[PDB]
Amino acid sequence: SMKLVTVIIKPFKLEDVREALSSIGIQGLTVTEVKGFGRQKGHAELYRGAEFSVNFLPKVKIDVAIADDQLDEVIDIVSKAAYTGKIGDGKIFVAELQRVIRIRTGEADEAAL
Amino acid sequence: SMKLVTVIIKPFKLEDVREALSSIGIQGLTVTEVKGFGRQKGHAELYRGAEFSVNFLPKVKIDVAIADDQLDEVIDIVSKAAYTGKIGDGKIFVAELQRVIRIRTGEADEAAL
Amino acid sequence: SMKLVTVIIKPFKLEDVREALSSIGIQGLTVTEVKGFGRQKGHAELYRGAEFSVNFLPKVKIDVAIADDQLDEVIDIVSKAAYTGKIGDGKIFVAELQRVIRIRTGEADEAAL
Amino acid sequence: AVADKADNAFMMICTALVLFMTIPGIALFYGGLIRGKNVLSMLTQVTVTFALVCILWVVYGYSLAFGEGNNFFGNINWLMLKNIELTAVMGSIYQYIHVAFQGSFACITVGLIVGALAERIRFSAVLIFVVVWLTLSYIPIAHMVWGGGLLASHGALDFAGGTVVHINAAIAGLVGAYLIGKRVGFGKEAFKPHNLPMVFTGTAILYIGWFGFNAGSAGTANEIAALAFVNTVVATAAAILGWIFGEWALRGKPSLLGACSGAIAGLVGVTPACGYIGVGGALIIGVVAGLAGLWGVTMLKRLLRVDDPCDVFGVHGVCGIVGCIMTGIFAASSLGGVGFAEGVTMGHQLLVQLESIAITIVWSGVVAFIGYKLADLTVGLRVPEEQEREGLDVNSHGENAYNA
Amino acid sequence: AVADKADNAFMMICTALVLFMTIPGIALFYGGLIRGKNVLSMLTQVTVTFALVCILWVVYGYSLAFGEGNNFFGNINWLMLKNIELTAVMGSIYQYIHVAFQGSFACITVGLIVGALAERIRFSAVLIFVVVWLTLSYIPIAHMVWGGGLLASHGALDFAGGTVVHINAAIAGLVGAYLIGKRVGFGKEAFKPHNLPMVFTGTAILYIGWFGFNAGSAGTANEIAALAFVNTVVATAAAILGWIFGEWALRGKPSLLGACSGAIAGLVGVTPACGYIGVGGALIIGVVAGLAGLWGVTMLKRLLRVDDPCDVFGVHGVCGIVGCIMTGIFAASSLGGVGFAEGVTMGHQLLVQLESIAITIVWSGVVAFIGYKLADLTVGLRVPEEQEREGLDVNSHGENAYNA
Amino acid sequence: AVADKADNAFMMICTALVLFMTIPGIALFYGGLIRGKNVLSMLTQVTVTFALVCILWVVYGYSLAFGEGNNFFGNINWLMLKNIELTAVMGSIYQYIHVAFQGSFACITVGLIVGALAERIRFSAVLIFVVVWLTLSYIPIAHMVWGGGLLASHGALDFAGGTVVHINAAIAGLVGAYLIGKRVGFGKEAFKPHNLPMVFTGTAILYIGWFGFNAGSAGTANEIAALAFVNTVVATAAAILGWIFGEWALRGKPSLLGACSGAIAGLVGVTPACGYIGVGGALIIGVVAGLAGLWGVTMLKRLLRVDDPCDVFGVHGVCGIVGCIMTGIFAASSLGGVGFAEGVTMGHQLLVQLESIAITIVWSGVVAFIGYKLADLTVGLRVPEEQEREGLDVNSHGENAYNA
Ligand SMILES: Nc1ncnc2c1ncn2[C@@H]1O[C@H](COP(=O)(O)OP(=O)(O)O)[C@@H](O)[C@H]1O
Ligand SMILES: Nc1ncnc2c1ncn2[C@@H]1O[C@H](COP(=O)(O)OP(=O)(O)O)[C@@H](O)[C@H]1O
Ligand SMILES: Nc1ncnc2c1ncn2[C@@H]1O[C@H](COP(=O)(O)OP(=O)(O)O)[C@@H](O)[C@H]1O
Ligand SMILES: CCCCCCCCOC1O[C@H](CO)[C@@H](O)[C@H](O)[C@H]1O
Ligand SMILES: CCCCCCCCOC1O[C@H](CO)[C@@H](O)[C@H](O)[C@H]1O
Ligand SMILES: CCCCCCCCOC1O[C@H](CO)[C@@H](O)[C@H](O)[C@H]1O
Ligand SMILES: CCCCCCCCOC1O[C@H](CO)[C@@H](O)[C@H](O)[C@H]1O
Ligand SMILES: CCCCCCCCOC1O[C@H](CO)[C@@H](O)[C@H](O)[C@H]1O
Ligand SMILES: CCCCCCCCO[C@@H]1O[C@H](CO)[C@@H](O)[C@H](O)[C@H]1O
Ligand SMILES: CCCCCCCCO[C@@H]1O[C@H](CO)[C@@H](O)[C@H](O)[C@H]1O
Ligand SMILES: CCCCCCCCO[C@@H]1O[C@H](CO)[C@@H](O)[C@H](O)[C@H]1O
Ligand SMILES: CCCCCCCCO[C@@H]1O[C@H](CO)[C@@H](O)[C@H](O)[C@H]1O
Ligand SMILES: CCCCCCCCO[C@@H]1O[C@H](CO)[C@@H](O)[C@H](O)[C@H]1O
Ligand SMILES: CCCCCCCCO[C@@H]1O[C@H](CO)[C@@H](O)[C@H](O)[C@H]1O
Ligand SMILES: CCCCCCCCO[C@@H]1O[C@H](CO)[C@@H](O)[C@H](O)[C@H]1O
Ligand SMILES: CCCCCCCCO[C@@H]1O[C@H](CO)[C@@H](O)[C@H](O)[C@H]1O
Ligand SMILES: CCCCCCCCO[C@@H]1O[C@H](CO)[C@@H](O)[C@H](O)[C@H]1O
Ligand SMILES: CCCCCCCCO[C@@H]1O[C@H](CO)[C@@H](O)[C@H](O)[C@H]1O
Ligand SMILES: CCCCCCCCO[C@@H]1O[C@H](CO)[C@@H](O)[C@H](O)[C@H]1O
Ligand SMILES: CCCCCCCCO[C@@H]1O[C@H](CO)[C@@H](O)[C@H](O)[C@H]1O
Ligand SMILES: CCCCCCCCO[C@H]1O[C@H](CO)[C@@H](O)[C@H](O)[C@H]1O
Ligand SMILES: CCCCCCCCO[C@H]1O[C@H](CO)[C@@H](O)[C@H](O)[C@H]1O
Ligand SMILES: CCCCCCCCO[C@H]1O[C@H](CO)[C@@H](O)[C@H](O)[C@H]1O
Repeated sequence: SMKLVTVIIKPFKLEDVREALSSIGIQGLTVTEVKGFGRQKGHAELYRGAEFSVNFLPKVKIDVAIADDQLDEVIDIVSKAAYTGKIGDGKIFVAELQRVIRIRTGEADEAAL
Repeated sequence: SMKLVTVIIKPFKLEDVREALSSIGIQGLTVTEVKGFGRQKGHAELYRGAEFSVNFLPKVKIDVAIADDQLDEVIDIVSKAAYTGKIGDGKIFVAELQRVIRIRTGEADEAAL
Repeated sequence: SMKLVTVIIKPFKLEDVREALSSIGIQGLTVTEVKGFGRQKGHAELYRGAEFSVNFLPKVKIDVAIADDQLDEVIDIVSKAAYTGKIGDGKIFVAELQRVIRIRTGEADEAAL
Repeated sequence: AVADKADNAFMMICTALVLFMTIPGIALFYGGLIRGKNVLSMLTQVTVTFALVCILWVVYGYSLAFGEGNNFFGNINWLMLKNIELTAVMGSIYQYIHVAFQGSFACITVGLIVGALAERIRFSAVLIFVVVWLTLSYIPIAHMVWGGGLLASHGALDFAGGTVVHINAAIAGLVGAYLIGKRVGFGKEAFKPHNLPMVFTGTAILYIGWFGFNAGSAGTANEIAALAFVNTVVATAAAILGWIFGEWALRGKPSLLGACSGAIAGLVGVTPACGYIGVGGALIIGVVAGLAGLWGVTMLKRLLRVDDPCDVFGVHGVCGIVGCIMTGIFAASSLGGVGFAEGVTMGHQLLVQLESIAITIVWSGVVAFIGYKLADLTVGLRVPEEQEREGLDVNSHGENAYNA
Repeated sequence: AVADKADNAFMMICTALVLFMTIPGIALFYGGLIRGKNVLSMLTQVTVTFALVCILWVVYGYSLAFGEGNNFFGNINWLMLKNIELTAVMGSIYQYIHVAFQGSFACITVGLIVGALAERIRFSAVLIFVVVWLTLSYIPIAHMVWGGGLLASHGALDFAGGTVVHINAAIAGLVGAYLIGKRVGFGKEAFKPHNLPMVFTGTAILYIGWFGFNAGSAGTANEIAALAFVNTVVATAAAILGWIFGEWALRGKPSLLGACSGAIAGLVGVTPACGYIGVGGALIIGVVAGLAGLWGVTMLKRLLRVDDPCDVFGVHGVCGIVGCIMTGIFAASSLGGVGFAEGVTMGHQLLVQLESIAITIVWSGVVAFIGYKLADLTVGLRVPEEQEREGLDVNSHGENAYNA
Repeated sequence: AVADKADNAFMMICTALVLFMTIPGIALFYGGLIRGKNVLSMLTQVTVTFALVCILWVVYGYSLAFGEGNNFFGNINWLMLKNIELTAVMGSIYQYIHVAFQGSFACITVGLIVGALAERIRFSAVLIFVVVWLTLSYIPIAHMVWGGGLLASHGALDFAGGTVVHINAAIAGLVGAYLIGKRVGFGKEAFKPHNLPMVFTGTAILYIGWFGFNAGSAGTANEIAALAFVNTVVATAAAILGWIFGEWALRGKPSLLGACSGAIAGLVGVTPACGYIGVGGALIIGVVAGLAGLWGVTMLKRLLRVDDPCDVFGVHGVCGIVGCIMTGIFAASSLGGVGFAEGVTMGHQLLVQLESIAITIVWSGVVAFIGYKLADLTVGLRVPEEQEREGLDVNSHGENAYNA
């Protein structure tokens, strides 16, 4: 009944996604710089004689632990906020968390967030 | 019965957390530089006329795959080692791993670690 | 029936692993720069009077969401492609994904990839 | 008459120092101030405009700037430096050295402009603009001030180029920034400098090269070069402290970027003044320029509602205006300066300074407008939005700056 | 008498080169050696102390250093450079150039100190300290050695400032490091240099500017400038190899930071010596200084149990002492040097050198102690622990260096 | 006869500028072009070879290069600069300055080589190679061209070192790259430059120092220094535009690395020519060298099937050959040059240039082969594959460049 929601988005959508999450009482989260490959692909790069036709795109990955009761709303609020309609907008992944602990206090689950 | 333990901590606690893990026979793990938002928030930054009142904090994320029998001890040993008592000490997350494989040998589960 | 496959590999094996995945119809994935500790350990480093005998190794972490029907083949194709036989080749982890959504279209599961 | 080898030596080294201000000083300064996905576009724009200016200068620019002609331009007698004997002397140096030294001023002036255009300008548009603006703005203003034209004939004081360089560039940049419009994300997204140590390195190089710029404007290793050198030290130091204390007092903290910006503010302010004023004048110009720059990038920027990402106008325009005006005060003998010219009062000098400033602003502004419109009509000024989001380096240049 | 324009030219360019050593050389050198969260504090400290020193130098420092007075300080006749005619000559150059050249030495000396204080000092405390220490340590030691005071009157040899610059700074830094205490995490946490290419860039700039520092200390473009120049090349190269071979032999690998540190060790060692010794002397001083520096940052550092993050003492103090002593050997005619003064033996010169070193250490140490205590009583020397953990850039300066 | 202090001044500053080209220019240039795990190996190789060359130069190199001897080497009369009076004059400067100035050429020449060896060479092998190659290739070719030997006696024109520096280094590098073989991953893996702003910074410093290199090769601050200075500006600018327009036209985009490479191509091309040709000649040499360099790193590189990671041969070898040939055209009076020597026709000069080029290529190639074989027999040229995969910085040097 705790979920980890992972969101891979265009880096410029991060603020919009954060504001949307804070608007529903979610301000705590973790962000990672990642490199993305998919339908959207990088331009070719050239360095003197060297040609590189396969290149990653920078993306941002948000990991946010939430309660199961917030999941549908999170998905909806994040989808809207991250949306541009152009290829590469990214993905939402959802997995179960067996445990979530706040190191400082030892609180668990909803109380750890 | 394999678990992935994720720990998001203050970067200066990394060595302490590593030593605590090695002390119980856990030396293998993976570390990622991440940016954290939560109760603990970044100072304002100013660049000429530009003011930024919302800023991330650098954090370290440890991912360590373990056996289910090590979980409670890991949680306890990591919590102690990462603890400072000040806001921002971070979180432990636990999820199930369906499979863990050592690429080199093909060993699985406990034998892959 | 959706899986997240995580692969931690030597960075120079990334292209080989990508080509192997594309060869079975998997071109979409996310890559993170990570630091690894395990059986393979970093050389000592010295900076004037300061000696550092414990050092991480750079690794690449691939996260790829797939259908359950692709799992065994992915594992096999990735293991071959990432293999060097020397210590430090890395690990495959597999976890369940409860949901996978394409933000742009709202497609789910196999249709989100 | 005869070249003094001491002056030849000094002036060749001063030229290298001014060239250093562009390559790499201004490139790193602006490069660090913008985002990582756009750094190479700044470096490439500076490098390729530099090359273009160098060529246009030797083909016709030097002739039209420094040749005798009318109040507004020179002549075409020195096309490709034809008709200049290798042993020809200008002042106390070989004329060829004068060509290089003045060419280096053209280069830094143009490099300064591109900071206003950063992150959304089309590369080919910059090159077209530069050709128009160098030819019709830099060359005539240089002629008017330093090549014996209109402003010189009125006794304007501008030792090293408050008008010719700083105001001239700042206005071209400002007009550019208005015409191309605000970056996508402007009011909502965060544009932090991607690399402040890079900005500091650029600042440092600009500062060191500026001794060539200011002291070399004496044309000889004499006491006026020495005066200008010391005034450059003092004015820069005073502006750093002016800015820092303003910032610390009004915003709560002294900052690296503040200290760098103060340095530049002082260097700009003392540029017109350095060879006419005393050290107490340099100190005062410095403090004032530092505080004027701070106002320029904070309150004035908000007033203008323009996106000038590197604050070219707020520093170079504001501080160039301050410096040009203060030069007409601090040149006075009674204030430790070298003295007004025969028959000139402080009031009369201030009027001449204000007139020179006004003419520079309108002239550069009108010419810049024409250049940018030509670029817009031929190639288009602004890149498409999605190229801007991805960054100009990959889209305009096919390269990423930092590869792991 | 009359200024030689060749000397004016040389000395203005030498001054720019010394200024380059601080802005940006020493800033990047120390900046790269510390952690990323603290880089901007180092850059800001160097930049703002630089500005402060420049101002204090022209207000009173130059007068009190170089004016005629007693054994310990000069006078206040040249306050704000009043009473110095623009055409006044000092040696064979305009005095204004002498003011700038000696002011640049004050700047680098102060920049050197801050490497000892890195990562836990309060910014305002640095500024207060600098005012005290520049005024009461740098100025009197400069006067004693180069302004005709006590040590000069005893015939001390110090061509470019083994005492005035390197030992003076190193002791101020060391006392600072003892007083503020060890960084949090000191014995348990890893402090690796955050950017070694940045350290290398700083090293390179320090090296290039050092030609201005060493050769300009001749005051003229003569044969002694030439001697000093060549001795600088040789001593630096010898120290790089000395350090590298020591490191390679004793620790198993030749390192980038070792090669950079060796360069600095040689430059420091040859500073007092460069215009008095022959090239074989420079080679020997170099090798010795390189190995002495290596000892200084390894075995001596462990002995002292002090946290001097940039090893200011281990390089500048140790190598400055070595150089000052070796100058009293290698100045001998029989060893290829320029010769001892009339009536002076090697033994007598060595005693004078040791006396000069001793006086510098005590004088700087006592004054530094007073400055740091004043700072501690007014603003507090050391930042709170949590500011130190987060890093000084965000806390003292409101900026992050690298923004993605 | 008597030293001119203006020339002494100019030539000491020119020497500092050439030293700047190596420390840090070429180190950063090549350092940015390679991968992050190998950057420190490039910086350390440049720094430690620099130190070694400086020492070998003063011990015997200068004597054997510039002493009177035979067609191929000088003598050992100036070992450790013994027998050179401090007041000895060479041309119009103190001989000690000549020693330093020519020593700085030795340094940059050797620094240039290491870009060909990057990422898989053993550090100790580089040092052994350098000792052999400096002694038996650089010294005799310098003697042959500039020390009154064989090529000078035939009236070769090479003002600042198209043969002695650029071709000499490029061939040593190319032979090195063939002998050690291709990096692991060569045809399959991506080698992008790790830091293009670092490459740009190195380019800029190389450019600025090159004024010392080219203008100082006049030996005096006279009209030929002035000519060389202006030709350096023009040729560099022309090559940047040549390369950029070639790249833009043929590949679709103007690039930062293209603009930097064009700059270097022009500087190389104009090196032999700069003090013999007119400005129109410099423009043409520039455009040609720019396009020749572009060909050199694209089509020629593919033809040669060699792994020269920094394209030392494609730029320095190709453009040095172009420049050496074009010097024999553009020296003509009728083409604005200074004129052929008495009794010399264009056809005869071209033959002399081609002969000089041929001799340099074979001489350097044979000597380089011997040095690399000695290194291979003593320490082994190439590091083991797993050290190469991990990177040379950790394995050869015990350091990581960037620590978070
Ligand atoms: N199967 C996958 N597993 C993990 N990450 C993926 C997968 N497919 C795509 N991604 C990530 O999503 C990003 C966008 O994918 P893309 O196919 O380009 O756009 P869209 O999601 O709009 O179809 C990629 O850059 C990559 O980081
Ligand atoms: N709901 C969440 N999901 C994922 N990461 C989180 C969440 N809440 C906090 N974090 C991470 O934990 C870190 C500490 O959170 P914070 O609320 O500041 O401290 P504490 O855990 O001590 O209450 C954050 O910087 C962030 O990286
Ligand atoms: N228990 C673990 N949990 C998470 N990551 C691990 C674990 N053990 C190893 N790793 C990762 O796998 C990498 C390789 O481990 P190592 O033991 O060196 O090689 P091998 O997998 O070939 O035995 C490490 O660098 C680390 O990133
Ligand atoms: C500022 C650039 C615009 C002018 C370009 C045309 C220059 C030719 O204008 C001219 O040059 C001299 C002007 O005093 C005179 O010799 C002649 O009037 C005329 O030939
Ligand atoms: C080479 C052409 C130079 C002269 C261009 C004159 C045309 C002016 O261009 C214009 O000016 C305005 C800018 O305020 C725009 O808003 C108008 O839409 C546009 O007509
Ligand atoms: C080192 C700084 C401390 C001294 C500050 C006070 C300086 C004023 O001290 C003085 O200057 C000269 C000293 O020889 C003399 O003219 C007089 O004795 C005195 O007026
Ligand atoms: C290029 C380096 C190889 C030569 C090293 C040996 C140098 C000694 O060779 C010599 O020097 C002079 C040559 O003209 C002459 O004085 C003598 O022939 C001989 O003593
Ligand atoms: C100090 C020794 C220098 C002379 C070395 C001569 C030996 C040549 O070495 C060789 O040359 C070939 C390179 O094409 C290799 O392929 C051969 O295997 C090897 O015998
Ligand atoms: C030293 C330079 C001082 C210049 C002060 C200019 C004041 C600008 O003021 C303004 O300009 C804006 C356009 O940018 C307009 O939109 C505003 O209506 C107008 O108030
Ligand atoms: C922009 C307005 C500037 C006003 C000038 C104020 C400076 C003081 O005013 C003046 O300065 C000199 C006294 O030192 C006198 O020579 C002048 O006659 C007097 O006008
Ligand atoms: C030579 C100096 C030229 C000054 C040009 C001033 C152009 C003002 O332009 C105005 O700018 C405002 C701020 O963005 C906009 O809101 C207005 O729509 C626009 O017309
Ligand atoms: C010195 C001036 C430099 C001129 C740069 C040439 C820029 C050519 O750039 C081009 O212009 C066309 C017009 O939109 C486009 O259609 C082409 O795609 C594009 O290559
Ligand atoms: C060239 C300079 C040589 C100086 C050698 C000094 C030897 C220091 O030695 C020591 O200093 C420590 C304080 O730091 C004390 O705690 C130790 O008790 C004492 O042994
Ligand atoms: C710190 C101790 C240094 C001791 C000095 C050793 C140097 C050799 O000793 C000496 O050198 C010269 C011979 O070249 C002579 O002029 C001196 O008389 C002699 O003392
Ligand atoms: C002018 C030179 C001043 C030298 C000051 C020496 C101060 C020694 O101070 C000592 O340092 C030790 C090492 O950290 C500590 O353990 C001791 O408690 C402390 O008293
Ligand atoms: C040239 C000397 C520079 C002086 C810098 C002024 C530093 C003022 O700094 C301050 O000092 C007070 C005392 O603790 C604090 O309470 C204030 O919060 C703080 O602003
Ligand atoms: C300016 C320099 C021009 C040199 C052109 C050389 C053409 C090289 O050509 C080739 O060299 C290869 C070795 O690298 C061989 O393997 C090929 O067989 C041969 O065609
Ligand atoms: C590599 C081949 C270069 C061929 C040289 C072409 C240059 C034109 O040819 C020439 O140039 C001069 C006219 O300006 C005359 O002095 C020469 O006699 C003539 O040969
Ligand atoms: C002085 C200039 C020396 C030129 C040396 C040319 C050596 C050519 O060497 C050849 O290189 C080819 C390309 O990698 C290889 O395929 C061949 O096996 C090899 O023999
Ligand atoms: C100026 C020339 C520098 C010489 C550098 C000395 C390099 C010594 O390097 C060595 O050489 C041996 C031979 O393989 C190895 O066995 C040793 O492990 C290694 O230390
Ligand atoms: C002589 C000075 C000329 C000043 C020209 C000011 C041009 C700025 O005018 C503008 O340009 C755009 C239309 O082209 C509008 O979109 C901007 O909002 C407006 O500021
Ligand atoms: C003239 C030289 C004066 C040397 C002053 C040495 C001051 C170092 O003395 C110290 O300072 C702190 C107390 O303030 C202690 O905490 C340190 O452990 C101790 O080293
Ligand atoms: C005088 C010029 C000498 C040129 C020497 C060319 C040496 C390159 O010859 C080679 O070296 C290796 C064998 O040692 C082979 O593996 C390479 O494939 C081959 O190119």
